[PDB]
Amino acid sequence: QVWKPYDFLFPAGRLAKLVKVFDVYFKNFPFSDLLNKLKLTEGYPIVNLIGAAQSNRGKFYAGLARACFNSEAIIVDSAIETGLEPYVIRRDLKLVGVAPENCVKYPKINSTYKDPYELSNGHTHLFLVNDKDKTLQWSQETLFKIQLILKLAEGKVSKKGPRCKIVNVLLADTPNYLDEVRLAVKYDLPIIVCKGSHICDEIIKNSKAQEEEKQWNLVDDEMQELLQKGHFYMLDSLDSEDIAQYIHFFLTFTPY
Amino acid sequence: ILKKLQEIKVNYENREEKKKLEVVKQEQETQKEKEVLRKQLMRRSLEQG
Repeated sequence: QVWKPYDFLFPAGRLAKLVKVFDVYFKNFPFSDLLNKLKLTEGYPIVNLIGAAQSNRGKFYAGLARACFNSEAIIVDSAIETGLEPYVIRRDLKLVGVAPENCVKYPKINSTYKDPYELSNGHTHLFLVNDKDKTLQWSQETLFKIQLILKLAEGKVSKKGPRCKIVNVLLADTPNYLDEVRLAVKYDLPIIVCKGSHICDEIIKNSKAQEEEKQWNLVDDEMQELLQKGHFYMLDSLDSEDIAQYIHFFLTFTPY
Repeated sequence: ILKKLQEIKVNYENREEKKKLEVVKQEQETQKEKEVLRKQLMRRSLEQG
């Protein structure tokens, strides 16, 4: 058995579905059977958060959650606390976390100290991925995360229709964003670069600068090449209404 | 009469045997209940944190 589903109860929190994947490199992973068992069988619009971690973006996440609610979109992140959780819980949004099982901790009952890599309350579905040797690190789950996103957007094969729209939101609050951006560009997916992280602020600043004035101090050369090849959209706002308008636009229309 | 005396002896022994076993059985039954209760308690204390 390549995967096993569980009911996961967050301490003082919601009941989630937790799926352990025992081999992330398994050829032809049975996503159809997995998603049928989770009742995730419709095609859903997807908002994928790239490099999501704990950040001071509170009102921005309220706008993002509103746009996802109005579009019936599933949010996909890295299963750790981001500050989106209160808005997701209140609106009954589907929040899907994908993480390596070895890189995350299970929440402790009545713990006075939250670990920054603890699974956050608000996730409705958790995908904990492993290799055979249980040595998986951050970025190695990224291929599984994108394949899951593509299958969630396609839904059941019997629905003859185009897949639902997928938008990526580059937060870059963690340094491990590069592999996920590389895969998003490879699948021709739109990427919203959101203000608030040092990496995103540098990208936005350099997008407005003339070529001769561009200074890259934090962004790797590979990311600079990806910015020319991919569909990147700069959001120089932390306003809840501006992110909601961007997400709603990209979930409804493809501008390229 | 010898047969009747032997029946009376066997009935006395059987009545004596029939008391104590029931008492021991009640104590054995008396445990198990604590384990079931304690398992329910532990599950619910875990749910309540």
